[PDB]
Amino acid sequence: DGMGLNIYAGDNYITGW
Amino acid sequence: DGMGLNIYAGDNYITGW
Amino acid sequence: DGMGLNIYAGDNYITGW
Amino acid sequence: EYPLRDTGGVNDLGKKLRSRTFSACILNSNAETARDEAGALMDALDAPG
Amino acid sequence: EYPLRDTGGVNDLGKKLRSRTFSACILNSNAETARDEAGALMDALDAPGSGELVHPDFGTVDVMVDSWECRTKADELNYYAFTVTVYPSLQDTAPDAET
Amino acid sequence: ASSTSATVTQGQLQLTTPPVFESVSDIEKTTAMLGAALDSVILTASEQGFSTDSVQLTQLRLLVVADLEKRGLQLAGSES
Amino acid sequence: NTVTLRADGRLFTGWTSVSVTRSIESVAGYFELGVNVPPGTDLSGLAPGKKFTLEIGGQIVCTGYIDSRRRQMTADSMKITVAGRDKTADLIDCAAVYSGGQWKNRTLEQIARDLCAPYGVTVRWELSDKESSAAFPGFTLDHSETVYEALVRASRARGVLMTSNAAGELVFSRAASTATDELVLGENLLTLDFEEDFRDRFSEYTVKGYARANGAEGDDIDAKSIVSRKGTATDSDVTRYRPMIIIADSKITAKDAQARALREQRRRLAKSITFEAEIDGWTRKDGQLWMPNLLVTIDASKYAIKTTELLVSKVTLILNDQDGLKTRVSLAPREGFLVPVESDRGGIDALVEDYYRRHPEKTPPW
Amino acid sequence: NTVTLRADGRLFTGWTSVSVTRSIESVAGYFELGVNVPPGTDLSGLAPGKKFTLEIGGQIVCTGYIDSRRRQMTADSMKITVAGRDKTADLIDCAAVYSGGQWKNRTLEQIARDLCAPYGVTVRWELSDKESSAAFPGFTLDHSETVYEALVRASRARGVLMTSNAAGELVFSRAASTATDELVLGENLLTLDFEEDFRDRFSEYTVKGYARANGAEGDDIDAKSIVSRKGTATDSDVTRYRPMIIIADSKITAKDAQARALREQRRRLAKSITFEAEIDGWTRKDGQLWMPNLLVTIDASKYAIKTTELLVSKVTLILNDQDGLKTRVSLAPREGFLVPVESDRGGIDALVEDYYRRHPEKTPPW
Amino acid sequence: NTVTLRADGRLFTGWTSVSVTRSIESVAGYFELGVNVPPGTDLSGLAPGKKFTLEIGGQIVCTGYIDSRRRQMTADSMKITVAGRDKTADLIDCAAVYSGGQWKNRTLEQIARDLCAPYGVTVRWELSDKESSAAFPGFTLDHSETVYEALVRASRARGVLMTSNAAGELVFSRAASTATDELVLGENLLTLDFEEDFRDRFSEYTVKGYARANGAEGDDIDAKSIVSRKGTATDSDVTRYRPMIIIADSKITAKDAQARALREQRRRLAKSITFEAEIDGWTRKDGQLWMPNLLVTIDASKYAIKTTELLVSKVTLILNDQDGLKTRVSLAPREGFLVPVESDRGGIDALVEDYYRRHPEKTPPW
Amino acid sequence: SDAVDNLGVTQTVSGLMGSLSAMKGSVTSLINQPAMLASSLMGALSGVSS
Amino acid sequence: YVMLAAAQTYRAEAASQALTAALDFSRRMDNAARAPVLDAP
Amino acid sequence: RVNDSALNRLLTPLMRRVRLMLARAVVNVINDGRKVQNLQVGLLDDEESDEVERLQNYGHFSVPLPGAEALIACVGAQRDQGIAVVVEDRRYRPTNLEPGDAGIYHHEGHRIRLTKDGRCIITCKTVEVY
Amino acid sequence: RVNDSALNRLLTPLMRRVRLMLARAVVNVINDGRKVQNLQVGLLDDEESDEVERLQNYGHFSVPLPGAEALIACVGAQRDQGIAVVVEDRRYRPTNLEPGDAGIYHHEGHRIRLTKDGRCIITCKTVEVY
Repeated sequence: DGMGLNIYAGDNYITGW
Repeated sequence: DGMGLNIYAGDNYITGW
Repeated sequence: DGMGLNIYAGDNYITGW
Repeated sequence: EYPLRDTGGVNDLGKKLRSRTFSACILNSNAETARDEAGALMDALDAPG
Repeated sequence: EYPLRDTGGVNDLGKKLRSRTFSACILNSNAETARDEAGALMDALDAPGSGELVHPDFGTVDVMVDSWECRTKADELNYYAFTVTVYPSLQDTAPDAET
Repeated sequence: ASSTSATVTQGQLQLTTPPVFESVSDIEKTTAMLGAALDSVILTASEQGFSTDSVQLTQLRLLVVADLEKRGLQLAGSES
Repeated sequence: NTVTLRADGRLFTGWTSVSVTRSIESVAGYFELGVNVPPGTDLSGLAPGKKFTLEIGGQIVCTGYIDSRRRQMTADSMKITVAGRDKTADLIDCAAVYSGGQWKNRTLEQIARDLCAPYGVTVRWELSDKESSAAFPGFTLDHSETVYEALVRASRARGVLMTSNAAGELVFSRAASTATDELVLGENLLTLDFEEDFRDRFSEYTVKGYARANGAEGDDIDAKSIVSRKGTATDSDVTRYRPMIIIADSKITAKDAQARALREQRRRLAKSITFEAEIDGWTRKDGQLWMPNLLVTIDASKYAIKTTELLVSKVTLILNDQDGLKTRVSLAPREGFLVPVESDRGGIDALVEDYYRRHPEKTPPW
Repeated sequence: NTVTLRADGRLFTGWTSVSVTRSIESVAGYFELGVNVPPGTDLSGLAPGKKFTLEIGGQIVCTGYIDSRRRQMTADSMKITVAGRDKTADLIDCAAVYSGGQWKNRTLEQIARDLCAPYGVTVRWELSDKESSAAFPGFTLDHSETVYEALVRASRARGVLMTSNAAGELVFSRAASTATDELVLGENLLTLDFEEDFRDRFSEYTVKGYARANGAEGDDIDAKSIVSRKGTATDSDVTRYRPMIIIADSKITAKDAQARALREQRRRLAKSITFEAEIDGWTRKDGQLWMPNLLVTIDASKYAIKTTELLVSKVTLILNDQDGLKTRVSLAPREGFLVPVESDRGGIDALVEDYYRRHPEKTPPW
Repeated sequence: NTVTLRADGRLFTGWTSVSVTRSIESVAGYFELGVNVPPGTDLSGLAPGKKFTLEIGGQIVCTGYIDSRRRQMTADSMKITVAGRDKTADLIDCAAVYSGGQWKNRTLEQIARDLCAPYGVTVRWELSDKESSAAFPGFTLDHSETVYEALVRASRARGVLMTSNAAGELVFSRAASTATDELVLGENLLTLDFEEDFRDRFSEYTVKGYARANGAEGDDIDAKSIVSRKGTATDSDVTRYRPMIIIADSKITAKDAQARALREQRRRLAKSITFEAEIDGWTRKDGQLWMPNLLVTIDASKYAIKTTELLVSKVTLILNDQDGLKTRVSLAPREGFLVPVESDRGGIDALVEDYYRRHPEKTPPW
Repeated sequence: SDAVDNLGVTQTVSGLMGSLSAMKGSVTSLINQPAMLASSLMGALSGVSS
Repeated sequence: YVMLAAAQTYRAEAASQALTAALDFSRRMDNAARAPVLDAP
Repeated sequence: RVNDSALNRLLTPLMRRVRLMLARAVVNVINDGRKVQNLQVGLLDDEESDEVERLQNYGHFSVPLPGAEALIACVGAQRDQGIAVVVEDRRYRPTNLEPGDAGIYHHEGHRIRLTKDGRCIITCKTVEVY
Repeated sequence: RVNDSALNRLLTPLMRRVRLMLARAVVNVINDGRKVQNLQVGLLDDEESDEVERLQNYGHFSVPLPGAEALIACVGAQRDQGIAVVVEDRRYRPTNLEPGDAGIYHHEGHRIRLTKDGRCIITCKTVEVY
């Protein structure tokens, strides 16, 4: 869930697109 | 594999698209 | 990381696309 | 210990805590002052800080 | 050990360190010089680095301590008991750079 | 068998040998000849192209002779 | 049998844990070593970007550049590692650079040699086929595409599989033919694992796409045959209906369609059946190291297994303290790594080609 | 209460570990068994592709085809397993095959019956709605689309949920109505788990799309209303603003937009609140097995829970040695699995329809 | 130093386990607490949708709305938790609502203030640049796009990074300048972790895209320069070729191209090198809490580490029973969180700008 | 300017030299405006330090 | 006065930086007992 | 989504929609009774599409013959809402013209051509002004 | 696919294929010998595309001059099968016309224009009926 929480929180550096 | 088996089985609620 | 290393290494069989 | 070789490495990181322990006894011939002292020591052993 | 086979064996892998250990005692007829010697032994065993252990059985070695104890009994006014375990001070690098 | 099955060695990798380098006495003779020739070159260079050439060539001679002796004759576990 | 890392300048011999990986289902082989040094010493020969060459005993396994170096220390432990991949892995994450994005009439080897020129990787072509060398009537490059993506896109259509050599080169590998080793359950196996799953293997793969009409063929091809193209490859292992339709990847003819359909079927066959074994020694029976693309004879008959020959697909070498010397060898059927021309065991031209295909060491007439 | 696996030819009764799964949030129910036999015996009745029928006691739970069989053996252990799914799972990974990709004026049941004909799956329609049976003005099939993808795409627009029966059929299921069983914290619960997260539930779901203009409606529809379509569905559980906008999936009208908006709102409601329990017995209170689509009464009031009725969503039966006989039953609110016509508890037509909706066992006038 | 959760109506002071997270690589800071209460009591004040304000000691860390509350109980144990995020997380999962999608000539702060109006989040702009405030010649909004997605696209185009304040506001943050704290290996470190990988860092990033030709500029720009645009940013840490080509995100000029190319290079630099440490105290050396965006001086020389100054990137506070009081602080180089105008340490205008850039507390001329 | 010229024997200082020349040319404008004068002078000092 | 004070402050900061550079140069050298090796760049 | 095949199953539909958004087709039947031309196109293989609207710019009209090649551009990547933007008839196209030309045409001569040096050639058989 | 960078590597090709479907281009060479016009277009930067077929509706024809701006619409998102649907020439376009107009032009006057109140104006130099 270390990454599964970074999606529910914001990510000012986009993961895709 | 809880999510890894839900893909091989059906999903009447679409994950993506 | 068994799959997380296969992305960084080559994959002559494409995972997607 | 390095595999397939005789030598091994040993390194020091600081010092362990001192785990000092002791035993004590409290007896008085009044048989009630002994209970009072034991209760006082219990209260002084279970205390913050 | 192989499945469905009888003849097995082991394979060698280096050699583990020599874990020496000893038991020491500090006693006098004064009950104060004994305490001073015990304190000196405590503060010399609990020191940073490796020291010249001299032992009638081990010899003259350079070791770093790993643990120790100091047991008295509240009945023996002069006796102080110690139990030490030591490891050799072998400090060698893994890669072992060459030219 | 493909090339993925076989592990390449340093000689093939650098290739991408004169017989003199097979035996032991020939290695000794070759090392002696190279040392003498390079020493003569250094001594002569000490009078034209005075200093930098000689200072570089002496270290080159040391390195070449050290490589040849440490890898050709001074092998691990050699007995007589 | 010492693992020496020829970093920039000097040798490094002793290690605490070694893990090397090699496979033909990949374009690189990664290595990870564990180093142990007193706190305070200089570790500069092992830095990201250095040029490394791993040499097991006297033989070289990997060559390339160092990727990562982890250093950590807690109240009671200390651990330092180091990683790295081949020089062929330089193409995977680097975007392809070429002047004119379109190659008009070129073969796959020439396209690869033009694309892998700026980096330094050398392309190696091993197949002696007559149809795998058929030139592309036109091949364009999507912008911001990595060399790995472009070459995989081309090799998938050609049916070839792309791999990395043991010296850092690119290789368009050829499957082995002669059985060289034997793995049995009674003698030289510590652990086996046989998975046989049929959740992906279908019966009829049919590929559909668009024909070629750009330029010269535009004056010849009609309207309907531009859109109507088809190709089929049928499997006999699955007995129920189980079809599958594949949208093509590029401009497609009938023979090209059959080729990819066969490639897809064989890749599914290879991915379905999998064997895994843990042997005791890094070295082979003859004496060399264990590497991928080797035809071995499997005799696990005490476990009621009826497979007889397999082709190794992945080899990982281990030097953990709890493990010792081990190498986990993975195996897959050979019929999954073949080109569509060849098959697993109408004229004079056919007879001569059959002879020169049965005997590969002979020189073809070309 | 023996688990018999009717394979091709003969019965198999004893097992080492059984795990069966069933749910209405899926189109298949998978099973996995563990078999233990002497090394060397023939295991051919349990092979991939065989036709299996699982039978718990005297009742059939799953029927279909075997998928995988694993066999492993190490220096001190030996493990063999087998897996499988329903025959409805044949549609999931198989590509839909039809001659004319477009159905002009057909209903969802007829489209499904025309799509599931070549395989063998029988379609079952349970809904008695008048709007769920409304025919599609036009429905086309994307090429290389699986039957599962096509039918899910249609059922999402219709609001219906698609599931697999216990006999291998396809089912367009109807939610239960009568409270049959009771689950309390004091009597028949070994472990509960109540999760209530509001990271996805919104306030106003609004869907926007394009109108219908292909052909007959093209002579009537104007230009602006072709692009201007809208539908809304509001939730009362989230008191903040929290909106959501959904791009439609196909050609849309106002009523269709409203239906999808609810479909989405109710699916979010079902996915938000989740109950989980571990009861002691495979069998129910009456005596039959535990299966999904059952309305149970929850009386977990000693833990300060205020939910009263829930609908089972997933049932997994276990026969591990450390477990015994267990069945982990998962629970979700009923209002998340309803069609947009119905609701959880203007004329003669409305009154009659209400009556025949409150009494489903009666025959509608149709 | 008590953690008080001001819920709706009253205070809640004691907790069983506390975990708070804050970072500048994210738009929210999540918290998770554990509550142990007798089975049967009421936990209404902690319900999904309530308005919470976390207060550590006398200072507020997070403010927003509660997300989830888990309650579980088995035959041996019983556990209740509660979660939640900021009010800036209200934008992440909520679709942006505006009447006219296109903004003609607006700056990033004005666009953000127009988009975050219906929810309640207040926008804060901290950068004093002259090029980050350059207005967009045109900015449209893809329908059904979240406020987070739109603002992140715009911020990526501008080079700015968006973040959530400690009071719930949106912030377009500015990196720190003065070294305020010191982390050394010998005094106040319980555990360090230094990872340095080079699997992503390239040498030459170059971005290509399409010029602006809509409307006023369409009467001026020629045909070729519409399609021919370019920008480059070169890294000096990778000595091999290693290029990278980026297809742009919106309409792009040359100065904009270099801006994003640099933004990409600096983000890769920040993501490559990572320091992690576990200090003993929640409070700082001066006395305040540990929060992101702080420039610390690293003196880990005993482990042969040559970094001198780093910028904190993530702070997580822990109150477990096995842990005590801990805060895992992560560090990244400062040069990865800068705007393309500034640099890590041709006229009168340049001199004045340099002076007012070195001294940020001064008021610029504007 | 003399300091920058002594610096420029080894490096390229043309931009700073041109900026200083412009500042010297525009003295009368800077005398009347106090903030710009001090800001430019400190900017020039930082440029020398750079 | 302002020009003089600014020049002196920059001089002091430069002196401190020079001290830091000198100490880094001293730190560059190792202190562990190592056998010598022939050097060839 | 841990296995290679699981990831392939998860990621396939998006790429399928991307690959099926734009398409070519042939024209078999044209219906002009509607306010917009309704084509009956034939997609990749064993796939027909009836009642596919054609879009042409304002001020121009033309009724292609059966067998023309169309470019079907599906709206929103659905394989429905298919719209034909261009319908070329390569069998009846004027070829070998001057660098700058512009003119209408018919499938047997009948060229209203505008040529380099100000020539408005009108090649027909029986021109009838009204 | 646990790390952010691994997820980026896994998801990048799909978005690249999406972003490289519709494109602009400049026409440099037009070949009319073929039954379909073959353009030689120039994509984003340092990228050319030779032999790109252009599609135009039946009944109309035109040969654009070099330098026109084309809209390349890749089929199946491949950067091959590139088809040019529209080729505008903004330098030679009639401007400032009445609300409802429809005509045909040439790159120097030569307008066959249909104007509001029933006017079929034919502005040329030497009109030659045949």
